Amino acid sequence: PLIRIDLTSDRSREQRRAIADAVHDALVEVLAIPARDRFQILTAHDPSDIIAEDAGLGFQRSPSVVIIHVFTQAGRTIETKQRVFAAITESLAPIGVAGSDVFIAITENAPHDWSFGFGSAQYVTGELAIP
Amino acid sequence: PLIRIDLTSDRSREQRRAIADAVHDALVEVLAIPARDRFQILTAHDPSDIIAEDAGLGFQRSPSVVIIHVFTQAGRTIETKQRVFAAITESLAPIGVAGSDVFIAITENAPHDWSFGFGSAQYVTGELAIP
Amino acid sequence: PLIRIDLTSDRSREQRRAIADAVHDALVEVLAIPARDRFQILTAHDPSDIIAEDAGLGFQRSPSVVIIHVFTQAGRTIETKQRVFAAITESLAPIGVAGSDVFIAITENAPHDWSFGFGSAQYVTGELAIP
Repeated sequence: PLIRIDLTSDRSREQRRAIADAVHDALVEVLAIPARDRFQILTAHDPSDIIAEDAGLGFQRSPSVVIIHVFTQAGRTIETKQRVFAAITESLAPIGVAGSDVFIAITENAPHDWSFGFGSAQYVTGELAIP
Repeated sequence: PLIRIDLTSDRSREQRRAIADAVHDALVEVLAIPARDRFQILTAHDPSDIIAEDAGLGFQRSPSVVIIHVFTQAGRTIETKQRVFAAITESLAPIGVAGSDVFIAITENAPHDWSFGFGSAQYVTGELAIP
Repeated sequence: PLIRIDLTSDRSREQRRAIADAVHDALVEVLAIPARDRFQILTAHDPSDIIAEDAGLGFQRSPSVVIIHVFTQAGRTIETKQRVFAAITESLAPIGVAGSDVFIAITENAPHDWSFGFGSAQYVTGELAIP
């Protein structure tokens, strides 16, 4: 999967990386993707750049919001996606990301939509097994 | 929805925030999403980092391009999306964004692809009503 | 299509633009999109904020990795996609981007999910021909 993590620049580089490590660990755990199937872009913004409210649920966030956008191939069940959300959020609690400050979106594609390098589509050639 | 607003560094931080306000207000008017259903990421670039032409339409854009990428649930009609493009673009005119300088893309997902916080999928559980 | 290119800050201004040119020429050559159907967002990161391993394929990348995320309407075949992955990489090679350092993902939507400007949906209105 390709994960876009848009967060706040007031978090240290170390915590920033720990967020990335904790997002990956959870995906490996739930999805059971290869350990090295790690593809992440970290973008740190002034808190003014991330506007994230509640959808009228009834809670407020701190300025240190973490948006995690998960780009992954189709096929995962509703319940597996529920486990993703829950596992990401719990991994991020000890590292200083509150449950209220987490927002996750999934966008799907197919296996033939990926090139890991060398101008090759590895799932299509079967060099890389499809999950 | 989650909105990635990619704009340019010459635009005042004040104007950017107003751009982001107009887009949200446009979405709430047309899509009738909850008023606090606000999830935006602003990325200001050196204008040379954004390259947007006309697809051979026959018009020129200023360097100050504003690309809005809307990530929303499937199910909005063709006609509603047109209404969304139009309303976003009229909102931006009085703020300082010319009609030529707006570009909008929609990418679709499902209600089970969202988490608003706390490790929960709110459209799935019933915490939040599906719009 | 809208392209998001995420690369590292140590690449010069000229190389970023040449990376952006090489990617576009690739899509024109293979997809036969209009020459001016060019919509690219470049974001530069500290090599630390881009994490791209190998998925267990068995290779190493340099810190100077380039992630190209293609947003294009559905309809292109698997083979044309394979051919795009190939084209992009072969074009980036003389520009100083190695095969090992290129990662590509495609995400699709529909013709009616695009506004190229003026609050208008050009594929819908017949103004721009469906490729």
